[PDB]
Amino acid sequence: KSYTTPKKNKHKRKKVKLAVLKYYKVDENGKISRLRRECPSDECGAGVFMASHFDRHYCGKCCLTYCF
Amino acid sequence: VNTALQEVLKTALIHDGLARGIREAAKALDKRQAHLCVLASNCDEPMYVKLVEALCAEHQINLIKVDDNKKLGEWVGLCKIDREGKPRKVVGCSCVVVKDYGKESQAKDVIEEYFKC
Repeated sequence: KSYTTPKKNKHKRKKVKLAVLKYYKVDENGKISRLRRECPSDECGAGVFMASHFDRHYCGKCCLTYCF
Repeated sequence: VNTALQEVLKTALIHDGLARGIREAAKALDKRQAHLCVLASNCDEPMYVKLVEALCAEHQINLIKVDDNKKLGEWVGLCKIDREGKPRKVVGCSCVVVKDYGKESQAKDVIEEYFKC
């Protein structure tokens, strides 16, 4: 029946089209300008990039953290 | 050599060698698992087609450039509801970087001979 206190807004995914385009920066020559740091873990090697946070750095797979 | 692509692509789908998609292309080319790199073309891609070019032209990775995205998508076997007839509507896949463990094939050498020159 009728409850007073309003319901909780559910999480909607912030889908970002071509998220690989942000991870890298393609060069004029056959090379790279990789902006993001790669996770220096054992579980994930050179494949997984770290997160570019505004007061830290965080890996999304193995949950590794590096701070300023 | 198009029916060669059909066999190698299906011996990588079945046995699950391919790291399909550009995020997983970037995975297979950072780990360097690419025994091949297939590419579809003629899509409004200013930066995306240069990404795959500079990644493939980094060290050793080959390049198959087929024309149509929907055509590669219809080969890579994504959407066929009512198989008796035609595929209904399939998304246009671009980068299916095969790491073909299933070299139990006629089609491995004929593509490797098409890359020999």
